[PDB]
Amino acid sequence: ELDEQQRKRLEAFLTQKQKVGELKDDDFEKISELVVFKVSHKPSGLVMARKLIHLEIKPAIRNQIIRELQVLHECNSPYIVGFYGAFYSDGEISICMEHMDGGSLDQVLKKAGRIPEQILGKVSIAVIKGLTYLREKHKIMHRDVKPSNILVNSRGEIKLCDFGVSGQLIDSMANSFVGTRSYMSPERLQGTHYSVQSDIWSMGLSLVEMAVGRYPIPPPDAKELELMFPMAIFELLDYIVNEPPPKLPSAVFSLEFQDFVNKCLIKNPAERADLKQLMVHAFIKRSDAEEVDFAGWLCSTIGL
Amino acid sequence: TSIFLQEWDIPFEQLEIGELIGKGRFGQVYHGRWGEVAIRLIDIERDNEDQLKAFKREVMAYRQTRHENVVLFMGACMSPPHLAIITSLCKGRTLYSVVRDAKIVLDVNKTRQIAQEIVKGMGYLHAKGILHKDLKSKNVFYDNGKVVITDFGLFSISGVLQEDKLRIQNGWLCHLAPEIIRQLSPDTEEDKLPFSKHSDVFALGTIWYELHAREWPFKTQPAEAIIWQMGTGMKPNLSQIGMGKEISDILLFCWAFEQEERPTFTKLMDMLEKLP
Ligand SMILES: Nc1ncnc2c1ncn2[C@@H]1O[C@H](COP(=O)(O)OP(=O)(O)NP(=O)(O)O)[C@@H](O)[C@H]1O
Ligand SMILES: Nc1ncnc2c1ncn2[C@@H]1O[C@H](COP(=O)(O)OP(=O)(O)NP(=O)(O)O)[C@@H](O)[C@H]1O
Ligand SMILES: O=C(c1ccc(F)c(F)c1Nc1ccc(I)cc1F)N1CC(O)([C@H]2CCCCN2)C1
Ligand SMILES: [Mg+2]
Ligand SMILES: [Mg+2]
Repeated sequence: ELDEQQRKRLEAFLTQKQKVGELKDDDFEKISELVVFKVSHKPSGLVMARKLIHLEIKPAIRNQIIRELQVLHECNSPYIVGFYGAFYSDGEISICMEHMDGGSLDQVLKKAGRIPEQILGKVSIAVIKGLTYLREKHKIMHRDVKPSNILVNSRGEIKLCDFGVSGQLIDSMANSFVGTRSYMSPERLQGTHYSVQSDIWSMGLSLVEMAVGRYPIPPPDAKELELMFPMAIFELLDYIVNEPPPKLPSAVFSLEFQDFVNKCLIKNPAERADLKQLMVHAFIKRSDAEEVDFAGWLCSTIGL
Repeated sequence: TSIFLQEWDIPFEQLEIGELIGKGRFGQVYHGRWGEVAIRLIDIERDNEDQLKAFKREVMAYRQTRHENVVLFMGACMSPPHLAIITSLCKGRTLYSVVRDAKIVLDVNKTRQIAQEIVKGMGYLHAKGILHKDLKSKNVFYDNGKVVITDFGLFSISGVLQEDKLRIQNGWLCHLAPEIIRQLSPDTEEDKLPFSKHSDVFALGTIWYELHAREWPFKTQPAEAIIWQMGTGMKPNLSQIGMGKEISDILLFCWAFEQEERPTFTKLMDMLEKLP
């Protein structure tokens, strides 16, 4: 759980973070929309991504948010996006972080058709290693891993994002958005005790969506998997709780991969594989010792 | 196509608009002077004939209302895109703030009494065939024992839901009866949710919980979890804080899974009378 090429980049990012001192609004110039905007710090030559969460509550709670948020300066990993600072400005708290020029795998999957199995193996090692770091070194669970918050770059790192560091900032949020693609585990939907196992379920489900090119619930009929190769929120969620979990098509993916997702998508979280098990699963042992130019596949598909 | 302020029985010469009282999702609500009044300004499409006459449907109905537990509706003037609903101004604080204020004691006698006031108002509105559709403690006002219900009917014309991701406010879902919860989608429209007198009674049940726990139910849980738990009919009780069976049986009735088993506001008033 240590590498050198990775060793070079971490201090270098630390060195970069030396640049920042303190932050506030006029330091920053809006470049584009990705809510989070890519912005350019002028006091220091860094290009960062800054996310703006709109909260409107009195400072005693906002000060608690930022102290709890300050711990991210300390978590530092080759599998976690890099953090620079959090301040409050004009009814919005800003989190500015390392900018990843490739976007989310949500966004990568839109441009690609489907993501091939070997790249998905690599991303599995990255995600599994990130949660293990967090659990073991910060005693935190992610609580929402899914494609939109896993970021990729032309240099070839795959890292996690948007995890639950400040219990109170989640508290302070007035309203949530629910669409038709849910990645919440069956046990969280039922409101029972949960652990990093819930993140493992979310990871399995994300993997199947990226492999097939479609969010897999409800499962497609014979007609649309053939061509590949109007639902209310409550009944989608009830599908997740009471129907059997999704599965990869048996023809087009290796058994190791199928079994890997099947172990992630077990409904009972006690029987679901935990973090170390997956590190010893056949699928990622095979994938760990493999040569894919992930940066190469990326740039060619996205155009950079 | 038009609603002018001379159509109302409140003689009106001038209307002053003062400071904004607070932020909210449906229009803006300012202080006003007429005595003092609360003025809610709403914006509409220049020619959305559909929604403009739909709106007028509702507001002539309000003209027939007068009841000590319902805020006095005073008038509505139209001129697209700008509409205004003028009501009496509530002294005091919302029930939302009172329950969450640690310096105010809320004993079981008083909670029964507050609840009984809300029911009287609601049975009046129901008796006149008006559904609230957004009953909740931020829409009830309490000033040293005077309890008034506000913002009834607004939700139809509200647009508080407004791509393919439905916006959910904290507190909303736990007031929605299961029949409604089981139908939310990102295509859902306020004017087409299956509200009913039974759904209003459900919403009163959430207030009874909130009166005694001094917090909303499902406070811990994210929206998706709340939708599934409520849609399959899982509901909390008040035994964890030592509330007796009688105070808990009203919830069993108001939150009943099949609507027709939930009481009308008339029967519920009786049930509240029989508490210790
Ligand atoms: N550091 C980043 N670099 C590049 N794109 C990013 C970055 N962070 C977020 N994005 C993109 O910004 C868009 C919105 O992301 P975000 O504001 O985090 O909300 P979301 O991921 O879409 N939904 P949620 O994950 O629940 O908060 C997505 O297209 C993300 O891929
Ligand atoms: N009749 C009234 N008298 C005094 N204050 C009022 C009255 N009606 C509304 N308000 C206040 O005006 C502000 C805006 O209210 P409103 O637009 O109804 O939203 P809300 O009920 O507080 N919450 P929401 O409907 O979920 O957005 C709040 O601070 C209310 O307490
Ligand atoms: O952004 C956040 C978020 C939440 C809490 C928190 F403490 C943060 F610091 C957050 N951001 C953040 C964290 C670390 C880094 I390194 C970079 C970041 F931008 N999200 C959680 C989310 O999933 C929403 C929307 C979907 C449902 C659940 N809440 C998206
Ligand atoms: Mg995000
Ligand atoms: Mg209101």
